[PDB]
Amino acid sequence: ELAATVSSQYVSSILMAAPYAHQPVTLRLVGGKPISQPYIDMTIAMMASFGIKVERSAEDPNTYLIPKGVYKNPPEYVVESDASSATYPLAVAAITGTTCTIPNIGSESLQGD
Repeated sequence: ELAATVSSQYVSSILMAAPYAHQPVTLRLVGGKPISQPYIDMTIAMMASFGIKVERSAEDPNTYLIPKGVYKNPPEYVVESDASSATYPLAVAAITGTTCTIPNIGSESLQGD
């Protein structure tokens, strides 16, 4: 268990190394909607891309049910461009009435920005 008001770096580092624990991990977050929720979602979806599906509990959304295994490495993994930095060239296209494409940020993007 952890505090809901935990730093995003701590909770996500545990998540990455949870599958390599001696037995299945159950990560609980005490409190409300945690401050690190977008980074939790990011880490889980990435873990999913590496062949390990973390599941939300029925009881509450702030307990995550983590498996025990080894990451299935994909042949190719594309890292998204910084979504904040991405706003500037998109804004240029918006303000000038021209077009601009960002070929790695899509609708399934992990970033809030």
